[PDB]
Amino acid sequence: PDAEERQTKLRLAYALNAVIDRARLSQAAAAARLGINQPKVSALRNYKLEGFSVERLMTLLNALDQDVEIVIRKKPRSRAAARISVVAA
Amino acid sequence: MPDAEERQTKLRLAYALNAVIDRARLSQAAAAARLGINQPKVSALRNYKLEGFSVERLMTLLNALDQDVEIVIRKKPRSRAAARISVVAA
Repeated sequence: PDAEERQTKLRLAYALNAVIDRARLSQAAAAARLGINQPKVSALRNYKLEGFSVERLMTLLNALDQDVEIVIRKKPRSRAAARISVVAA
Repeated sequence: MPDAEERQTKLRLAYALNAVIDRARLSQAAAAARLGINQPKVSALRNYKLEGFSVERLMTLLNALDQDVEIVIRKKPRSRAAARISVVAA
């Protein structure tokens, strides 16, 4: 579970960083748009995620106009473990 | 915004977890054993006292109850003012 959570954070941060890339925003513009510290943006850009919660990453996605829908489903009968995944739509 | 949105997400995730416990017809003791959390933590969950749980932890507990958690990231619709976090039990 400790592993899954860092993996979830890394995937949300990848999505976040990709949106920032597309938007062609500098770190200064990104900081402002995201409503975070310039120290906080540098960490994000460097995948230093120790001070970002999964919730925070999702709300930063929202700040860049990305909806986040968390869908909860029973695992297939024909699968042994349930998982958290991060998907683009 | 800011803590209010987080509280809302947690409540929705907690509803989804409680609903899974409900359908599985698990006792509090059985849910404690299944989730590997102590009975007082199970009691908190049933009572929506969620200060002790992270969003991340609620997703982990959902997985322990054999629920997949798919986090879908979408560009918001043009005529909605702000993007949001939603929770759907599918």
